[PDB]
Amino acid sequence: ELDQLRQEAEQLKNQIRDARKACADATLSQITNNIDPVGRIQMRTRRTLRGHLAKIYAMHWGTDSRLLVSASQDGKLIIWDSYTTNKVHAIPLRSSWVMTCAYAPSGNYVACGGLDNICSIYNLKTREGNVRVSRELAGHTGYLSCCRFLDDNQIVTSSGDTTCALWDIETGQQTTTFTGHTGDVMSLSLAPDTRLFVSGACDASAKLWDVREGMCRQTFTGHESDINAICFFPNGNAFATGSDDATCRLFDLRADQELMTYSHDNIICGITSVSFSKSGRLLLAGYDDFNCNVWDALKADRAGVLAGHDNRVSCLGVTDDGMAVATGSWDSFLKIWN
Amino acid sequence: GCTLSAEDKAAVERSKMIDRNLREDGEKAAREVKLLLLGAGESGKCTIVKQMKIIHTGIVETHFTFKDLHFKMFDVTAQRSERKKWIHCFEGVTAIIFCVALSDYDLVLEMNRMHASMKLFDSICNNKWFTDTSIILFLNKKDLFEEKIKKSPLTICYPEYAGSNTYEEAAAYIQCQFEDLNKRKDTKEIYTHFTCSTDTKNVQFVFDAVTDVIIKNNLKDCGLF
Amino acid sequence: SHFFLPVSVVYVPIFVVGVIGNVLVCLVILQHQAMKTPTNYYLFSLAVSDLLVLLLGMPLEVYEMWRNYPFLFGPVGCYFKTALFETVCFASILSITTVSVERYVAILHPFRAKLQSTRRRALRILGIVWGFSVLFSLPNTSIHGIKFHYFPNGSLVPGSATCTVIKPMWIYNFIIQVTSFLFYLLPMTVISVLYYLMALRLKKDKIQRPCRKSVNKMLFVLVLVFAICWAPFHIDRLFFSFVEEWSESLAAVFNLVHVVSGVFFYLSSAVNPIIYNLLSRR
Amino acid sequence: FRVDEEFQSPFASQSRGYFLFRPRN
Amino acid sequence: QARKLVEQLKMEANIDRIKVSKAAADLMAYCEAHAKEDPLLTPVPASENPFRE
Repeated sequence: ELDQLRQEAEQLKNQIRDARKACADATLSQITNNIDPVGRIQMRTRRTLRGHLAKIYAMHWGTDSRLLVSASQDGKLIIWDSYTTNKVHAIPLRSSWVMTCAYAPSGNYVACGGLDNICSIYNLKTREGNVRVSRELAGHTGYLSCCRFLDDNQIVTSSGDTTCALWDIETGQQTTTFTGHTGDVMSLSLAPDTRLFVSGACDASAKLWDVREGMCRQTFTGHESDINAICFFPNGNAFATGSDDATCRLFDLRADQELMTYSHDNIICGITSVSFSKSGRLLLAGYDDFNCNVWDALKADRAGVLAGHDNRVSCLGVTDDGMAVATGSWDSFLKIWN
Repeated sequence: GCTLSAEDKAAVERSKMIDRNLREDGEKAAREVKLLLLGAGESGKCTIVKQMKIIHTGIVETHFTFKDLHFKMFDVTAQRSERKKWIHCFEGVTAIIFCVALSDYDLVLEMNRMHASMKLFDSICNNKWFTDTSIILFLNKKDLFEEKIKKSPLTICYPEYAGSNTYEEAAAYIQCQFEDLNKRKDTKEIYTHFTCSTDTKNVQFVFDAVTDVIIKNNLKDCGLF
Repeated sequence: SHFFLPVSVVYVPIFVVGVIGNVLVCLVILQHQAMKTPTNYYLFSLAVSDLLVLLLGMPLEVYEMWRNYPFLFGPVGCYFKTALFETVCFASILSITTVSVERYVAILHPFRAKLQSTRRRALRILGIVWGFSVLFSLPNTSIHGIKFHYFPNGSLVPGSATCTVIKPMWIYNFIIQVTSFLFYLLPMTVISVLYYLMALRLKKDKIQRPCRKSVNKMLFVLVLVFAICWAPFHIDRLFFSFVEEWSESLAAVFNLVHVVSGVFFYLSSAVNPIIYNLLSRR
Repeated sequence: FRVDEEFQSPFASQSRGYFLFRPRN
Repeated sequence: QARKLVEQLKMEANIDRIKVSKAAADLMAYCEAHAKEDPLLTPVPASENPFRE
């Protein structure tokens, strides 16, 4: 009786796609020609952060926009001061193989998951001068792809075992687990309201998840390859997915369909990280061509190119106020861009 | 040091001490060698780590020393969904230990376990990240395959194979065909060895292989290779 | 004797090979600049120094063969040219010595050369070696003088001046002897014994064995040609020492020794970049 | 031509007989 | 397994759907409303920018 249910689900999906295409008569690319397109945008390395000995895979920005955390494969998690280029905290990791970072909105908690799927959390504000381990989360069966801090108490994680679950630092167990994605999830993005979030799976599908309800709200399947990175629009109504087939797509939560795509024939390398500015009109993305490119969310044009990285760029983070952008590549170098 | 402040000097001193500690740890981390393990099933990775028995979910690290050199293994075949997503993490490694059983072809685990191991070795050799890093081949089952080859010939697993039915010729053919998997790979060389009862021989072969790989890398660095 | 046609006919292919080798070195250095090792930076510096000495020798050599007196070059011009030539030669030989010693300590202690990512230290080392070469070429260049045209007629010189060593012969001879000995006995012995220890180590270590044998034979031939090419430049200065004997036949054989030393040094500077970057295509 | 420039064997010009090419130094 | 996917495909109809034009208009309105506060769109002087050369 599985075949008839599969056919019914396929018919329902086809009807949903037809209903979405019926209301998709207008395109964003045909309306953006009226508004004045942004001119040429150039950015230079404000400060070159030195002190890493391995590839930098992920980074996060704090609410104060002054401290950033970055992980290297050597096993050292360094917290950098963006203004003075100073290492305020450098902590050793039990597992040198680390693939993600996280910075709590309060600014006292930092978490970094890796291949050992142990989402070790650290308390920065302690009685002693040195930072110590707070908790270890080993419930996941796959490598932690990305971890994000919902608040000081709760933390949501994304692991290589095609399931994602939010954790409690005090408890240490998964209260809610999302297992709707069949493909491997690679990145995680939190909304400013923290009420909902989206993740990008390897099945060319990024779905909406609820932190409170714990169910799959809406699933967006508009890509042709695996989704390597994902970011959320500051407005809260849309979000962008950075896949590995050199294209980016901005999906709308209310429209439940791909509003428009960012496709350029010159670039053929996939996207490792996707970020957004304060307003959201300018979204940034890092490609495998050893440099990250600046894209326009409305006009869909390459506004600028940020070169100067010796190796491939992996992480890309923008501050909350949008003052500067930190770009991290595999050359063990962190660069701050205006 | 044109402008000096209290908190500024404190932060500068803290950053200098942290950088010194990081340089010391990197000097300590670079002295040891990092070698990857690819089991291709639960038959190979367990054999290489159990013979040494000396130390000091997810991947495990077996840190053992030999001849004043620190070795560490990474068992990455425990439970993984997609391999292509985390192979770039091991792009910079000293060597790669690939353990495969000789008599695993008779068991199916997708049409043939030996064919699956061959395709995995091909995907590993053809990876753009493991082009410079060499690969060490280890054969977990030696006497078991020598006893099985008498009753079960090799022609069932390989129809194109032609030759005698002795264990030596079959092992030589398997070694040659495994050395054939690489395509346009000259910077890296494959080391093939057969596991025996005593662990001293395996540890000595591993140490010699890592030493030769380090010597070749140093010669390519200085420009003598 | 004075011969301009054979000197130019033998220096043209040498200069062509030198500039081609420098262009090839620059091309292979530009490719994969991030993956370039500090040894590749040392080799690039050596190639730039070789180009500098080649473009300082060949034009000056053909101009001297055309006219012994400098053309449109005053005393400060000769001073600067001699200083630049001497410091470039010193930087070349000293960078060769540092390349030898770093290869020795790397093949003897691979873990030591692998750790700490010794890249900026190599830049500081090459900078301090260039500084030492400048500080050593400054005194040897400061001791230089133009006597005069020195004809007991007329009122002015007929545009005849030489950029020779007019300072007292004893002081200049002692300086040249000290420089020649400190640049032959010490660094040649260093590069010989270090590469010999490397040869013994690689022979004790030994697809792999043919590579080691090729490395050993190339080491032997490289030290051989290095000795045979840096021997004339110093046998010339030793012939300057303690024996002047101004005559016609001794002057002729001295000029022959000088020109053969010059062509040997030119071919050495032309072959060094192509012989040092033969193992690695990058 | 004794009233010429040099008219003598010792002269900085070529074809003198003494050391014509200066040392490389 | 199959029932979970059945309910997941069935719950997609209850969500209200709006026109893409209204969503695009809201997006560009939010973009132009915070464009002045955006430091990346319009460069700020060095006196106000925390990052300087």
